[PDB]
Amino acid sequence: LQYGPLAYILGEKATKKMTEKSKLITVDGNICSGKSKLAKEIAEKLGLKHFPEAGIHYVDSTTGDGKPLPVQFSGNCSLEKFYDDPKSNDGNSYRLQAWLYASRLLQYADALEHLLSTGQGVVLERSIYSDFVFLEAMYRQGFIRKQCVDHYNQVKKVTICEYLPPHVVVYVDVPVPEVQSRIQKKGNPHEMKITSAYLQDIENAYKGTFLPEMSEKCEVLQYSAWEAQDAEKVVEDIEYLKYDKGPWLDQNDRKLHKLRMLVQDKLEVLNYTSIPVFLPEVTVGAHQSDQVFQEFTELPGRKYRAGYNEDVGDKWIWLK
Amino acid sequence: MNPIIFIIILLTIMLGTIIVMISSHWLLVWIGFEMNMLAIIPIMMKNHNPRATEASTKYFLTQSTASMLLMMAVIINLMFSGQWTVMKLFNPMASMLMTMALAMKLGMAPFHFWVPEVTQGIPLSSGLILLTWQKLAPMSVLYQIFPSINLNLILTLSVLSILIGGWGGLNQTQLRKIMAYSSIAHMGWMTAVLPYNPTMTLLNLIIYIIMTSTMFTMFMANSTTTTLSLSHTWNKTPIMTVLILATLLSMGGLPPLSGFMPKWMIIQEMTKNNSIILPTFMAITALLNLYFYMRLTYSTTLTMFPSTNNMKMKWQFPLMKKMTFLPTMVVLSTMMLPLTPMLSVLE
Amino acid sequence: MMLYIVFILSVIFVMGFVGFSSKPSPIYGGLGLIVSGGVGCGIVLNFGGSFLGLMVFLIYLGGMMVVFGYTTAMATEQYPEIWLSNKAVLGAFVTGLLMEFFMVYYVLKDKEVEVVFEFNGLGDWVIYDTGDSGFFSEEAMGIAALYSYGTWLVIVTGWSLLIGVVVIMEITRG
Amino acid sequence: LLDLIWLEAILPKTISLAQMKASTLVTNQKGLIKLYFLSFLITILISMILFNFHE
Amino acid sequence: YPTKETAHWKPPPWNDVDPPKDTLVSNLTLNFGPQHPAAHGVLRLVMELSG
Amino acid sequence: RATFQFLPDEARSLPPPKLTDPRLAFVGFLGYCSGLIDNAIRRRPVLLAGLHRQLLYITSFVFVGYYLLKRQDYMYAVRDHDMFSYIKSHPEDFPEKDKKTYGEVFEEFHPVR
Amino acid sequence: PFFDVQKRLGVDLDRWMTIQSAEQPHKIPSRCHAFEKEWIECAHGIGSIRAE
Amino acid sequence: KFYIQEPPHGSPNWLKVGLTLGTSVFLWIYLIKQHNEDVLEYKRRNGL
Amino acid sequence: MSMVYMNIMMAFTVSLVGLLMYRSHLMSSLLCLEGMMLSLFVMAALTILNSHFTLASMMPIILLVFAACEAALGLSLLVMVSNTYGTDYVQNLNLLQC
Amino acid sequence: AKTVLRQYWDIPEGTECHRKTYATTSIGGAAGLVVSAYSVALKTPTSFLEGVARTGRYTFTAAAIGAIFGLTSCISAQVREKPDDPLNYLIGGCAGGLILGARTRSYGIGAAACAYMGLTAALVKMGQLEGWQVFAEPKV
Ligand SMILES: CCCCCCCCCCCCCCCCCC(=O)OC[C@H](COP(=O)(O)OCCN)OC(=O)CCCCCCCCCCCCCCCCC
Ligand SMILES: CCCCCCCCCCCCCCCCCC(=O)OC[C@H](COP(=O)(O)OCCN)OC(=O)CCCCCCCCCCCCCCCCC
Ligand SMILES: CCCCCCCCCCCCCCCCCC(=O)OC[C@H](COP(=O)(O)OCCN)OC(=O)CCCCCCCCCCCCCCCCC
Ligand SMILES: CCCCCCCCCCCCO[C@@H]1O[C@H](CO)[C@@H](O[C@H]2O[C@H](CO)[C@@H](O)[C@H](O)[C@H]2O)[C@H](O)[C@H]1O
Ligand SMILES: CCCCCCCCCCCCO[C@@H]1O[C@H](CO)[C@@H](O[C@H]2O[C@H](CO)[C@@H](O)[C@H](O)[C@H]2O)[C@H](O)[C@H]1O
Ligand SMILES: CCCCCCCCCCCCO[C@@H]1O[C@H](CO)[C@@H](O[C@H]2O[C@H](CO)[C@@H](O)[C@H](O)[C@H]2O)[C@H](O)[C@H]1O
Ligand SMILES: CCCCCCCCCCCCO[C@@H]1O[C@H](CO)[C@@H](O[C@H]2O[C@H](CO)[C@@H](O)[C@H](O)[C@H]2O)[C@H](O)[C@H]1O
Ligand SMILES: CCCCCCCCCCCCO[C@@H]1O[C@H](CO)[C@@H](O[C@H]2O[C@H](CO)[C@@H](O)[C@H](O)[C@H]2O)[C@H](O)[C@H]1O
Ligand SMILES: Nc1nc2c(ncn2[C@@H]2O[C@H](COP(=O)(O)OP(=O)(O)OP(=O)(O)O)[C@@H](O)[C@H]2O)c(=O)[nH]1
Ligand SMILES: N=C(N)NC(=N)NCCc1ccc(I)c(Cl)c1
Ligand SMILES: [Mg+2]
Repeated sequence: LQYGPLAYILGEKATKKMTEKSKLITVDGNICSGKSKLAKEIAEKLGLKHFPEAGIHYVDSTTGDGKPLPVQFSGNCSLEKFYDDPKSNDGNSYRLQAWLYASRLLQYADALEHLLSTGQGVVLERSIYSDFVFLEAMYRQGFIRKQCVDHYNQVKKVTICEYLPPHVVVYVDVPVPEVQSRIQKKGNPHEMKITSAYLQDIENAYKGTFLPEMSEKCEVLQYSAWEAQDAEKVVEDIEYLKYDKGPWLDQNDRKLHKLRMLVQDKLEVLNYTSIPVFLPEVTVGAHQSDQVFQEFTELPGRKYRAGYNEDVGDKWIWLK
Repeated sequence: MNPIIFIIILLTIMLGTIIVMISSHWLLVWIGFEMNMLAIIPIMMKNHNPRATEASTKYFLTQSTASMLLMMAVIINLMFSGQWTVMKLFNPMASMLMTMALAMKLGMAPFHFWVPEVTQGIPLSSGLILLTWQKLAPMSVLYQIFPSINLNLILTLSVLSILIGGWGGLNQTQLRKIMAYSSIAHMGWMTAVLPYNPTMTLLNLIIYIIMTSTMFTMFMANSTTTTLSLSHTWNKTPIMTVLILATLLSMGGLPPLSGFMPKWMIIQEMTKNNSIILPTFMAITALLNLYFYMRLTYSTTLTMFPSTNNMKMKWQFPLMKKMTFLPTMVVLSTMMLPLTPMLSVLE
Repeated sequence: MMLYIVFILSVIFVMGFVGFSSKPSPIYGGLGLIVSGGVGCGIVLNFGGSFLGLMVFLIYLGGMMVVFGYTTAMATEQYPEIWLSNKAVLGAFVTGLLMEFFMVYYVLKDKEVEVVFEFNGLGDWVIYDTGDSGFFSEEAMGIAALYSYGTWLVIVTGWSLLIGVVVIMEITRG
Repeated sequence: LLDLIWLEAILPKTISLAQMKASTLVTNQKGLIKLYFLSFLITILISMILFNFHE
Repeated sequence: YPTKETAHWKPPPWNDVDPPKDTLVSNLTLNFGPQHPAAHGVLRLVMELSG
Repeated sequence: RATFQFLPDEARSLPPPKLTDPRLAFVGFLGYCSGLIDNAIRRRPVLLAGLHRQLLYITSFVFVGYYLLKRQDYMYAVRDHDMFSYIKSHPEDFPEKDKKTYGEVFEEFHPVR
Repeated sequence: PFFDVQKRLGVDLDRWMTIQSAEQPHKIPSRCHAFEKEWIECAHGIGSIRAE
Repeated sequence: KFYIQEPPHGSPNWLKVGLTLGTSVFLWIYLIKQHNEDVLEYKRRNGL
Repeated sequence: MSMVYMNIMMAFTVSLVGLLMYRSHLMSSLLCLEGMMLSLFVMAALTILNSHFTLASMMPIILLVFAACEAALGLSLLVMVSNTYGTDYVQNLNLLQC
Repeated sequence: AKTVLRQYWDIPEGTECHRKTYATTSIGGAAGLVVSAYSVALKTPTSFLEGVARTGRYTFTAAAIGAIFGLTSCISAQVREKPDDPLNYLIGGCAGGLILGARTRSYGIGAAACAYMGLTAALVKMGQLEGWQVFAEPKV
């Protein structure tokens, strides 16, 4: 039985599967702050599912055969191109930021669906709740217009209101000069072009907005660079959290059922990420969209609904 | 709302309507309307926002006022006949009050102001019930009292409804308000033919409900409530744009589609009674409905509007909405004309 | 004069309606509705409906007490309006009283009146039944039959009242 | 004079202009409960006083 | 069709939700004492009440 | 005739619609179109996918349609039966006229010049 | 009634209270019982157009 | 290609497939049997 | 008709005009709805009692039952209007003009 | 309206023109008052005076259209000595449409009104002559 009101009535209620270990943990920080490694260790020690940070091709990893699609099917938005030319005339900077917010929104729904349906917690690397720091940094450097910021806020207001914040927010506080050294040692040519003012804006937004906001509704663990190295000590911190605040205490089977019906319906999750607001950065002409849409349907296993593609070995189609 | 509570409330909406349709006693008819009104308000408030609160408040005030007028008519009828049987009324003042009360419940002009606002303020699923199922009870009552209805009053309400419904839809960009003004116009055709052949009223009602359900279901499938959000449908589900086009053409009454059948039969019954001016006026005025149906087809199916980059992320997921009965409804909405003589089943 | 008791009560009945229809503060509108409920009970009692008259008074007294509580919470202002404090309220009040006074004055002058529709004015007693001597209250017998004849009425009213509780809980749970 | 002006003006352009004006009159409302119900009272009154729909 | 009477109209919210008013449901302020049986005659307990 | 009855018993004195009725075939074709639209909106191979589902669309349309046509035919029989019985009962309202030939009836000639 | 399920099913949901000359508790007659009985029997079966 | 997630409709729902074909066969048999009844009854009432 | 009916029919009309001519408080208008039900109860009760329509004696009781359901429903919506805006004024309920 | 309408059609064409203008002016004034009542109720005037100004402006405009029509159509019938001709209502109808353009200050509304008021009035006389029914009584 696919989840629905009938499954709820017969007994599929969230409070049955949810224990004291059913938590949503988000790991945040600046670029090259060690989030990824810390997030992977926390997930493994606490026995939760790990979600690698949602990038450009996150959605491809969840549909089809899970492999990245050509870049025309992500809008041609490029993170490398954002570093080379943050002020591109083709609106790549915001188009990339709008694409990334939608990818995070989708990942958050997937994380919530996993948590509500199995009771196993999850670990994320940044989320819809902290994605705005990049937008604020982009705007203060002049990489995007105030209108792009307005569009981002319109989409956020009508999307982030539907979900619950993470139980635990883990922040790794690495100062900007150290990050600049870390980015420098990493080696990839494009990321070396990040300016310190850009990284300071990410930090200023993280501490000036995200953390004060999250504190009122989540458990926040703020670690320095050295404390963060030993994931065992972070796990010990999480294990003795009281969990005395936030909107999760007010949740009941009735409310989590309504939430589950949303996060399992991805087209409903993404509904407002394509609101008809015509910014040049994100507006696609009808001739371009038509061509790309045709090519997408000609990919292996994408013409039909999953399980009805004979080109990739689906059988019993005449009975399915 | 708990899923079991939602089902019980929906069954109470239907039970109230069914009570009206099986009752031989005016008191039970009035009870049925009250029970129906009681159970629909929580469906309007189900999303709990200031617009739904305003919508439900405006609906309750209008429906509760109409029920008072209805009960007044029943009591006057009791004084002048000493009985409660659901049938022709025995006092012309009782007939005026009951007719005005039923017109209020139907949202016919000039009692129409609530329909565009209430429909806009509630979800698509709730608007579907409001504009289809909720017409059954008031119509079933008119079907029984029409011998005592004042001919000038009912035809005045019908004409004003066709004009105001047609004119009102011209200025709308919101889909729910477009459906609301369409409903006002279609109500006019239903009650225009009522004094002449009530069977044609039922055919128009049945065909209208099918087409209206088809449109609301297609809007729900894509979660579209504005003209512009519906203009992205070509870049997601091309098949749906074609079904929308066919239904909209059908609702406009164009041959050889089903929606032409009620207009065809209503003109026939009116001309048989030497009513020539009125059916000609109604058909020409209905061209306003076709105009703003056609605008939707232009922005939905017959052109390709600009899209957004984030839409590409939608290509990778299938439609998950139930879309119950939609394949059957759209076929019935468009392909029924060769079976028109089947209307005798409604006699 | 006592023979016109039903007419006199009906005049006060209308006066109470003008009281709350002119819409002063709902505190005073509630008072107008309570007066009309009492005299309305008096009117129905004088036609042989003791149970109906007392029941409608009992029901509206409970209703207006709940309205009083909601008024102090949700429908109050710094200066609640009496009938004399607002020009619109006063105009409606006087207009209603004058219309009532004129209908009464003329119907009692001609022992009849024509206010849209023809009303006799001989005293409401003329239409009463002349010959009864049963050992029971006919109104009581009709009301009691709710439980033997009105099974269907019991079901739909019982269900409606249960759904009412369910519905108000939904409506008021934001 | 004829094809691009007067034959347009006297039929399609005039007819469509009237429909637009009528639409704005119908739909330009304040959304105020007080005004809509005040219009109900007027309709009931003229329905009786002028048209005798109650007779 | 724009008109002077509709010039101030805006398209409704995308998700039908209007922002909540910052209207203040102000609390009732009560002087509980000093002259009060429970204030021991000299306590001016200024209380903000909701109901 | 019978109150709230779909097919009154008197309707069995009429022949049933043939299963090869052209109207029934059209109704079945509508069921087929419904099946194809069902596949199309769910992005399944339109012709091939779910033949059992397509079969039930055709069968259910034909099943309901057979009873509608049976009731449609019955109601037109009742209309004819009522109309002729009324003509028998009121001969004076439906007199049989004396028919005149065109050699006797004067019709004006309107030249097309 | 629009749908006469009462007649088909043979269940009396509300037509016991439609007329004042139907059976009453303890056979209490209405004041106009005879007049209602006379009018009801005159008009029975012939339809409103003739009965009017 | 090979899906990263097992499709909901990856394999037939045989409980459904059986019910769907069973209903079609039942309705067709009912319809044919009903039609034969009507033809036989119609001739009997009409002395044919 | 008898003179009582003049005043009861007058009372219903007064309450009906009261309902159709809103002021500001939504509670003032909900009171007019309860008044309309009161006049119907009295007018129904008089006709039924006068004619000795024995079984109809329960009809006014049933009318009050659904009068209360209407009143309870009206107050529930008033609570939600009050919470949203801080007053039960009807001029605040104008969002759905656009 | 039923009584004021009968008065007009009960006094023959060209006979008692002054009486005719009374009836049509009475109809036009009633129509203007109805328009004012709905207008004032649905678009509240800024002040009581402004509501009275709007009413008197609509009611006079509507009465003027009714007056010019009922007079001109009667004068045409009298002068032409043809009381049964629809053309008289066309001339009367167009004149009313012209007055509407005058009270509105807009030759375009004057021209369009003259055409459609004139044709509508002409259609009314034809229907009266031939017995056309607008709200036809049910017969079959
Ligand atoms: C039988 C007697 C009764 C007679 C009444 C009339 C009968 C017909 C009733 C019609 C009812 C609606 C059913 C029509 C089925 C439409 C089939 C169709 O649209 O083709 C499918 C295709 C969907 O595209 P897709 O799923 O993505 O496949 C890849 C191609 N892009 O579609 C598309 O890709 C189209 C996308 C571009 C939009 C083109 C729009 C112009 C073509 C419209 C043709 C259909 C018009 C139907 C209206 C009635 C016509 C008389
Ligand atoms: C003997 C039959 C004669 C035909 C009579 C047609 C009468 C109108 C019937 C309307 C219903 C049409 C069926 C519903 C549409 C389903 C087809 C579709 O939506 O897409 C086309 C689809 C192929 O595309 P695909 O989605 O990739 O599926 C692969 C399957 N091989 O599927 C296909 O491969 C082809 C399926 C047929 C395509 C139908 C195209 C729509 C035609 C609409 C025009 C209006 C009909 C003509 C008007 C006069 C009506 C007689
Ligand atoms: C007026 C003249 C013209 C005549 C018009 C007549 C209109 C009324 C006729 C009925 C129209 C509806 C016919 C629907 C046919 C498609 C049903 C189907 O294929 O379902 C397949 C499967 C469910 O089948 P299942 O319910 O398990 O069968 C056992 C039943 N006890 O599961 C599925 O995957 C189906 C999903 C698609 C269905 C759309 C949603 C509707 C749900 C239908 C549920 C089953 C309907 C069974 C139909 C039997 C009716 C006799
Ligand atoms: C706070 C506001 C209160 C408002 C109350 C409104 C009351 C309404 C007015 C009721 C007055 C009715 O007035 C009533 O009329 C009848 C007229 O025959 C009188 O009845 C009369 O009967 C015969 C007539 O030949 C006379 O001999 C006798 O003197 C006289 O009583 C009553 O004596 C009188 O009381
Ligand atoms: C003669 C017998 C039958 C005649 C029936 C004619 C009815 C009208 C049919 C056409 C309806 C078109 O309705 C509308 O018309 C106007 C012009 O006319 C078009 O509008 C176009 O011209 C107008 C004015 O000339 C411009 O202000 C506008 O910028 C331009 O887009 C609209 O794009 C079209 O939507
Ligand atoms: C004999 C009967 C004929 C029946 C014909 C059927 C009538 C169909 C009526 C369609 C009405 C809508 O048509 C409407 O016309 C006006 C023409 O001013 C167009 O409006 C256009 O011109 C006006 C001014 O010229 C501009 O203010 C406007 O910006 C422009 O869009 C509208 O875009 C169109 O929506
Ligand atoms: C046989 C009887 C014939 C009866 C004829 C009846 C004719 C119909 C009259 C309807 C009422 C008048 O209708 C109304 O006229 C006035 C003209 O002042 C118009 O009003 C408009 O024009 C002028 C100046 O512009 C002003 O009134 C006002 O500023 C403006 O809104 C309204 O837009 C219109 O709604
Ligand atoms: C923009 C266009 C809008 C639609 C326009 C529709 C035009 C319709 C024209 C009116 C139809 C006929 O209108 C009506 O006909 C009937 C006859 O049957 C006349 O009926 C009259 O006949 C007799 C004598 O003949 C009179 O003494 C009597 O007063 C009246 O009954 C009406 O006086 C006339 O008003
Ligand atoms: N414009 C933009 N770039 C982003 C966003 N999230 C990540 N990035 C970029 O993606 C790259 C990887 O980000 P990081 O995870 O923080 O860097 P890292 O090397 O992986 O170091 P770790 O924190 O340990 O994971 C960086 O270049 C970021 O600038 C975003 O929301 N907007
Ligand atoms: N015109 C009406 N209001 N009544 C009506 N339908 N008269 C026509 C009579 C009729 C028509 C079809 C059938 I089948 C049957 Cl049995 C009887
Ligand atoms: Mg990383």
